[PDB]
Amino acid sequence: MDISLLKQVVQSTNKIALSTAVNNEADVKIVNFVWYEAQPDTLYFSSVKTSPALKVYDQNPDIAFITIPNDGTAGNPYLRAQHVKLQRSTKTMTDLLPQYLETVPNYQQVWDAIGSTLVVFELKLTDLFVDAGVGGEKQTLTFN
Amino acid sequence: MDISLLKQVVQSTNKIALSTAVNNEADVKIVNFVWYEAQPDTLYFSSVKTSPALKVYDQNPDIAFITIPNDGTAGNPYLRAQHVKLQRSTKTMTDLLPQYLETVPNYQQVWDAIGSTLVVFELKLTDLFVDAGVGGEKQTLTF
Repeated sequence: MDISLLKQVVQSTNKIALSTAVNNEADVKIVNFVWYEAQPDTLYFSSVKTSPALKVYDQNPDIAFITIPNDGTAGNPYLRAQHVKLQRSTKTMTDLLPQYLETVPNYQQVWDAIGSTLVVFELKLTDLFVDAGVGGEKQTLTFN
Repeated sequence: MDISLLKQVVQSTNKIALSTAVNNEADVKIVNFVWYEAQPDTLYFSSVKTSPALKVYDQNPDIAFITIPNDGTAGNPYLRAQHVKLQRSTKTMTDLLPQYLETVPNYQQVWDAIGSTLVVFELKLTDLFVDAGVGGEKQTLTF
């Protein structure tokens, strides 16, 4: 399946508003994420193992998200999804760290401070809306 | 109530990640909002009338939001609220348009395209967390 538009948009964001509805309580948090073209249906993020958040996340709820463009990126591009499966990943932060360092400003100091306490989660997509923004195209993708 | 910190933070954002919970299902979308000193417990936003979002809003969802700073804003300020009440407004978009034009780049062209179809909603606050950013004050306002 042709993920070129997804690739166009994901290049200019490194964070999502990640929302939950466990026990019918709305919550939204902004977290950084990383993404790899070989596994295009998956976004990865990490949380501190003592955080109240990681506590909702470990119930493996279905979640919604929307990306936020990097500072300096005009045009309003974004990705948006609901019914996203959420679970702990087999990837570790050691696996993901190069991509974090490449894409998330000042992440080295975060890793150095709290890295050993981070747990990796993955977000598995079914349907995804993709909008390249001003001058660009829009589509939906559905992953198997 | 001293709303000075609120006034300060609210100047550097024009949008929220608006999160809903209905039937244990999550959704989130980023929408523009406007805010007035005279009615400090309320954020206003608008949605075309035929949007499926309205079907969600009609189910009295639980609502949470966080603001997103304007491009170029120093220090990651934000407002954050949970258990927010949504209701239809008696305000129209024509009442709100001045503030939209002041604060939302290029909104005139959105208005010119689809303005007559917009419906105004009010987000009514109980507690609001206000974080002025790095080196800045944090507080919770209770309305």
